[PDB]
Amino acid sequence: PPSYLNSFSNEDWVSSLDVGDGSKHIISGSYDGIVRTWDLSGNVQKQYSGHSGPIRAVKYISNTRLVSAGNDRTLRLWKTKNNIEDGKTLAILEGHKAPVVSIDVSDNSRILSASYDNSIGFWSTIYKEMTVVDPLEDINNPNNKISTAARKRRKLTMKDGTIRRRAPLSLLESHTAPVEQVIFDSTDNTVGYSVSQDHTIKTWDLVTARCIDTRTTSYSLLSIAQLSTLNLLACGSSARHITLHDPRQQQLIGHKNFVSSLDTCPENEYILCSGSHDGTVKVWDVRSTSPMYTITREDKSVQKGVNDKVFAVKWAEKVGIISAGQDKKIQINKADN
RNA sequence: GAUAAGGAUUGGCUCUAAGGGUCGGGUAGUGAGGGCCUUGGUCACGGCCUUGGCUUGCUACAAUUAACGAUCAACUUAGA
Repeated sequence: PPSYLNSFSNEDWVSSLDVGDGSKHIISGSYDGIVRTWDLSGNVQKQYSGHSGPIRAVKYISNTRLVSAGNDRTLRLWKTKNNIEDGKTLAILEGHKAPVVSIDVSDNSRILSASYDNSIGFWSTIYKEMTVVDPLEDINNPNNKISTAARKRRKLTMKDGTIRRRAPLSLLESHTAPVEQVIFDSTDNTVGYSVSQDHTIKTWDLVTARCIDTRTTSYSLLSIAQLSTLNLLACGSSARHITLHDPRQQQLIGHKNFVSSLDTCPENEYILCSGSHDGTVKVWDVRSTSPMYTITREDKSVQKGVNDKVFAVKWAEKVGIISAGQDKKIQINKADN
C-alpha cells in the first residue's frame, strides 16, 4: 500500500510536477510564477523567476534545461549551470493568445503545448531553429497610426530586459474548445494525441501538422495519458470518470469531481494513477473498474472540501507518487509493491 | 448671433471653474540584458557544458520659462 513518506511545503498553490527520465530532483510549478527544484529533502535547489502569471505546466528537458508555461502566453526555456542557483531564461516562446495549460517534450528535441486558445503549439527545444519575432517591429517599421498610449503600453512589456523571443514551428488548430492536454506518442514521436473541452480526442500528424482522426466523447476531457505497452489511451473527463480508448470500451469510476491529472506506473504495466479536484488520488488497474488504493492528503490543517485539490500527480520510478494541488504541501507516497 | 469692426494687413483688455486624450528632457561612471566574435571538451554544417569585448537599471554635474515639442482623435458658412 502507498504509505506517506515525506511532504514539503510551498508558498502558494502547486499546479504542475515533473521528475524527468533519470534523476532525483522534483520540479514544481507554482501559482506565483516561480519554478522550484527540490532534492528529495525539502530544500529548494534551483529557482526560476520571471513568469508574469501563475505557472500551469513544467517539463524536464535536460540536466540544465527546463521549459515552463503559465497564464501569460509565453513558454520559457530555462538554462542552468552545471546554496541556491538562480536559473536564467534561455528563451521566450510566443503566440498563443490564451493561457497555456500543458506541455510535453519528445526525444527529437520538440515540444507540444496545449492552451485555452483551442489550438496547439509545435515548438523546438533548440531556439536557433525558429523564426525570431520582434516586438518593436509591429509599432516601429510601419508606424502608421499607433498612438502614444499604445506605444507606452507596448514598451512597458519589455521592462525585464531584452529576452530572446521565438515563434512556433507550427500551429495545430482543429479543436473548437480549449485544449487541456497534449502528449507525444510514446513510440512514434510523430503522433500527438490531445484532449480538449469540445468532447474530443484528436490525433495529429506532426509532419504535416494536421488532425488525422477524431473521437467524440460524451463529456469534456481534462487529462490524457498513454499506455503504449498495452496500446490504450486513458482520458480522465469532467464527468468524474476515465475512459479507455483504442487508438487505431471500459471506464474507471470512483472519483467525485473533475479528474485533472493522470500518470502511469513505470514498473507495472497495468497500473495508472489519477488525481482529481476532490482531494484524493487513486491507483487503478486497467483490467478492473474500481480503485485498488485511494490516497488522501495527510495534513491536519487541510479541509476536505474547502482547500483540498490535486492539480498535479506524478509516477516517479525512484521515489513513488508525487501529489500537489490546492494545499501548498507536495506529498510523497511510497507506491512500491 | 455675445465678445471693437466686418473689404481688409484681424491679431483685440485685467482678474476669475473647465477648454478632447496621450507621450516625451541632457552629459558622465558602473551594473544587467541582446547582437557580432572567439576559445576547449563533448555527442553524427547541428546540439550539449565551459572560456575573454541596441534596450534598461543605480550613482555624480547641468536644465527646471517642458511658458517647449510630438502623436492620436474630432470639426465645418444662421441666415430668411
